[PDB]
Amino acid sequence: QANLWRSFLYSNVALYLPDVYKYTPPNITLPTNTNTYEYMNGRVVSPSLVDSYINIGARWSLDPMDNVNPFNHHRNAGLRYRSMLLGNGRYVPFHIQVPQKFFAVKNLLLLPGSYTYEWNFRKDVNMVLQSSLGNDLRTDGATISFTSINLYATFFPMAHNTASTLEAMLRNDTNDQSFNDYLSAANMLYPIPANATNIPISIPSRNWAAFRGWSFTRLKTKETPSLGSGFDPYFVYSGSIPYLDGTFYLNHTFKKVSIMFDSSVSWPGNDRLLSPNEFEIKRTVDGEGYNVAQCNMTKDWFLVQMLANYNIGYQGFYIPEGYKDRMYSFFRNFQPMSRQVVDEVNYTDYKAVTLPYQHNNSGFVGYLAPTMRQGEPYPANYPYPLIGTTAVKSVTQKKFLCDRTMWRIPFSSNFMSMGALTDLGQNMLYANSAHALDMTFEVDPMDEPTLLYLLFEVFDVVRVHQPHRGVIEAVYLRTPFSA
Amino acid sequence: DGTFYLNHTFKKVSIMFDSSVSWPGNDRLLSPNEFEIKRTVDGEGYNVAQCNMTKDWFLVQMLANYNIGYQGFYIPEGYKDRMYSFFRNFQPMSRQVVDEVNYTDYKAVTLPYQHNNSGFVGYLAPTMRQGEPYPANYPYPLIGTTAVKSVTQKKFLCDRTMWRIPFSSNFMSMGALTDLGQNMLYANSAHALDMT
Amino acid sequence: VDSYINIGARWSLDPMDNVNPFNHHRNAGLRYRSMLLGNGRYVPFHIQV
Amino acid sequence: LRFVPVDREDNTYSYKVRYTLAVGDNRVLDMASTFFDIRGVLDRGPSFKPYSGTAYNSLAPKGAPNTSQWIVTTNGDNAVTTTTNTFGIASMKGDNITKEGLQIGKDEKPIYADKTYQPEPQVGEESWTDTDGTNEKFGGRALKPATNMKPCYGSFARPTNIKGGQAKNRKVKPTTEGGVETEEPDIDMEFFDGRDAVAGALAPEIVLYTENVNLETPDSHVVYKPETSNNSHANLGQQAMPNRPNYIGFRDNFVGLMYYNSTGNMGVLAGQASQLNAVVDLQDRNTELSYQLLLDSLGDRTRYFSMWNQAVDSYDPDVRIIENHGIEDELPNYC
Amino acid sequence: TELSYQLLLDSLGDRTRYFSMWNQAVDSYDPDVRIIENHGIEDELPNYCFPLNGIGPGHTYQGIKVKTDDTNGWEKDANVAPANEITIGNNLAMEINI
Amino acid sequence: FPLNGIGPGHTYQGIKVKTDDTNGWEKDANVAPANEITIGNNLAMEINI
Repeated sequence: QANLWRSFLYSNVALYLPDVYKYTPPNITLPTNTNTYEYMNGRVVSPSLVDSYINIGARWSLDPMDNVNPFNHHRNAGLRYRSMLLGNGRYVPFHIQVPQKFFAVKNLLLLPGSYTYEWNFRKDVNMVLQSSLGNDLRTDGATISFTSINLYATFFPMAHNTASTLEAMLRNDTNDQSFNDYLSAANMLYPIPANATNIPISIPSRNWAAFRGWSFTRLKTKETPSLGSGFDPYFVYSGSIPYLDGTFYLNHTFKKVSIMFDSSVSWPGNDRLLSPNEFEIKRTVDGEGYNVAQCNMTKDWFLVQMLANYNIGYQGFYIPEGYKDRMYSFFRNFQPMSRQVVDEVNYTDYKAVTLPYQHNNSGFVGYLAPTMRQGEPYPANYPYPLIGTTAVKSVTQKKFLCDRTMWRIPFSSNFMSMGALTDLGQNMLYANSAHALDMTFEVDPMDEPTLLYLLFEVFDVVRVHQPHRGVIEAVYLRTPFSA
Repeated sequence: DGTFYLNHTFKKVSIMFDSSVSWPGNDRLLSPNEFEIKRTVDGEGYNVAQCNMTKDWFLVQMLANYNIGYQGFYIPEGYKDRMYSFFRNFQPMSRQVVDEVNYTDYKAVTLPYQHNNSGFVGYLAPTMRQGEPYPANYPYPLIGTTAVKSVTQKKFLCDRTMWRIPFSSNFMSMGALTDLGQNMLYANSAHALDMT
Repeated sequence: VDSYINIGARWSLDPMDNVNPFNHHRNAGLRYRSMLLGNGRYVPFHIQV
Repeated sequence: LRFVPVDREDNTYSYKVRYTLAVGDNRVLDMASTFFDIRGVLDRGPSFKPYSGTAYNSLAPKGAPNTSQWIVTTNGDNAVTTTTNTFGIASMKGDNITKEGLQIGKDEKPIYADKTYQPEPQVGEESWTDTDGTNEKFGGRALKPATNMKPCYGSFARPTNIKGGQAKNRKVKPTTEGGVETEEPDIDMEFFDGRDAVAGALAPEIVLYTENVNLETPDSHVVYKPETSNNSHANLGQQAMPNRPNYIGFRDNFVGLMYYNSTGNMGVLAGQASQLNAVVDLQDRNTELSYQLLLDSLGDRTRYFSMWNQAVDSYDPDVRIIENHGIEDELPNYC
Repeated sequence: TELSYQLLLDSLGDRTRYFSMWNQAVDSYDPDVRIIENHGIEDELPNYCFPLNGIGPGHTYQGIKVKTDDTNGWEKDANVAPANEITIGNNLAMEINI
Repeated sequence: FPLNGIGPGHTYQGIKVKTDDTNGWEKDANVAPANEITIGNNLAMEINI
């Protein structure tokens, strides 16, 4: 049982630690490119970093693991299934059917006539292919070549009379098909420099009609490619792109959100929160009494998220029914965690033993490497017993994880989704006046460049008209932030 | 008991009425006169689902079971996808195997002459270990810098289910009494049906 | 059928393809119905049909 | 109904395709029912490894070497390369050895081991009650010092005959009569005796068939090797680890195979009566994310559809957050 | 008739639940046995089995202390046992791939 | 299995055929006097996992 547990812990955690925690074994020369598969296969992580006793008896995710993408794993069922679908060989001729995804023409009912249909396809391997390690596939010899691309279309064998009536009835001005994009948000990307914790943004004066709220999450510039460039020469990452597939994993890194309108008034103000002027997402070190769920999240943020998602919070808190708790929802992925660690300051007999000086399982494990056994059977000095008659003084740590989800701040008076057109969306002051919106975020600093994804919830609609044979006219309207 | 496990063994189905006319004919399929269930070795372009099944057969099965196929393809809701249904048990599979013809250094080593894990496993039997630690000759590496030439194989499995060919003009279960069931020609005329 | 058989592939064995898969001891229903009677060779039963 | 492209263009990173979507009279077409069929070739690369562990000698100890030889140079007063330092096991049992190797049967006439495949590394004694001390005759195979020392774990050498023999061919057979060289396998026979074997009691007891193979480790790397040189006694104990897994395949819902939200690569859908394009697209929009959230909303996202590569990305919940329940190990286990 | 009942009772209810009254336990197979998922083997870490006493067989050793006389050599120490069993190097072990 | 694959071995010296009038066996001298090679099968212990 100990061996099975150690194998699990190593193969699923230790090899995925950041490269700062690994070393190059001697007599071995490794490529200078840190994005190469050879480099990642040649580095050695000490097994004692994540051992069988790591946070014994605790529900706790590792802090270094917390900022690492969890979908770049071989436990990814979807990725391994899609890998096995092609086959087990390096060389494969493929045959796939790709859908249409544009919101205007993915459900349009096309009428009789002759049209020209055209589209572009990518040949970049770092975009069309996904790997569990995230290594640069451009430099590792991946190649994709298209032989023939065809378009298939099926028709309902409708009776000719009913069909003719259908086109007759569908070419009028009142029978224009209308479609909208599901996300229905204008996407804004803002840089966060390395180790920067404060990111203020500014939007100049504009009409704020039809605003359904905000949505925001953090990203990684190494992972997110440049948008609109037919080929991005700085993309060296072949893993999950959260910007495109929705696998967000850095929501917990936020501290507080501040909203200012016209640089003077605060939203929502009106003393609607315990911290009236900002949105305290999490409040660590403190704890005067404004935390919930046995984690570090604040009461106001929990109430706001619950009201925004499931309309729950004004009449008690309860588990939402499953058909609203979808995979990309909030309550599905909210995971409070807590653990105890030794008290450095107050424990009189505390010593800070470093990793090369800790012996546990000594004589039956390797020394700083997944190698042969070496040593003596001797009593351990690691870790500190947090239970028993001789337990040590401890201090509690709290945090939370919330993946594949977007923080949401709705633009409604009571934070409840009564309708698509929010109440303040049709408010007089935001009907005709112009206001410039100021935001200031607070985040946990990280040693890599990051991007603050912002979604300005809007209405993105298109009205497509086909008055005669072979004629299509589409009228677009985005409100607000118009094109 | 309904535990059917040999549905994939079919190749094509041909329907003839009065020994002259074909059902459904009217050029309703890519292969108008027969029903090509699967098309191996070939592959001019009439396969789907990354397996060897043909497009027409997939469309027919989907329309017969879930009324899906005329307005896009999607996963049916669970309360129609019962255990003995089609989409529940349809399992496309694919694999790569070594290229016998084109790999210049290919040898056909038989089972008694293949050693892998030699010295730590038995020889052709679940018995004690015997042998020497030696490099293996089996199998052929299909990955890595020294991967071998390969050829892809495709097939599919579909258990505890019945192939269905409905007697309707548009292969859709609009009602228990099919449209052609109450058709004049099949109302009073007599026809002898030939299948192959 | 060894540890390397179709390594890294989703593939059922071709000889296995024409063999009845429900004649297996992994059959949950069959083993449940076997255990319902008992574990012994001799059993007096009592059923409702 | 299928449509063949009316024009096609290839660029360095883009594949331009143009069609003529002709909807017939008294018909309708649902654009949700249309898709593109793509057929092509993919070379995933040498970084691809859709499995964990090794496929060759998986059960071997990770420090265990093959039967292999090394050269001990040790030039003192003169250049005396000792050589033929051997280390391994011989597992086949024969009746006798005279000069031709391991006898493996009789027919009067004694049959001898065929050097091309015999002795088979996969065979040996059948039962544990060998009880062998009566001056037995044993044979085996070994690797000549010209092949690089490698751990047994992960070792592979391609077969060179139908019988499974992996020996290469030694092209150096120049006939002395001015004729072309002849191919033959580089398999040599070495004989060994015991410890005392003073003057006349010199009868061979182990016959090893040394050879050279195309040794390679295609899914593993060495994690411990003392000396940068090769073929040393210290190199018998190098330790090997399997290569990290790397599953490479198309993205979910073929995200990225088509161009979206790029003004320079914008798709065109227009009736030919006019030329105006009904598709207007902006760089501030995310089509892929919109489809992902939509198809989350309209259905369950754990089911898999192979047609659209509809297999959501996920992670093991026990790997993201670690449940350290301990280890139920009250009972001792023995071998 | 039997097939008709089987398909009917599939249609009217869920077929993974078990009812002992009618022997209502559907036949099935292990999905990992019909189609083989060869994910490989996670065996990066070596596993060992050790002797019952931790260390393997040892060797006999006698205590010796420094010489306080004019010659600073080594004489037999006599508060020490003549036969102390101590193993040098590493212990004995065998390897297994679980 | 043991860490080195095979178990403990035995010492062996190389010998080559005699090119002289007597076709016997003399000590070969490009060979090491102490080559450790195991005959039979290796050492192993059994366990029911």
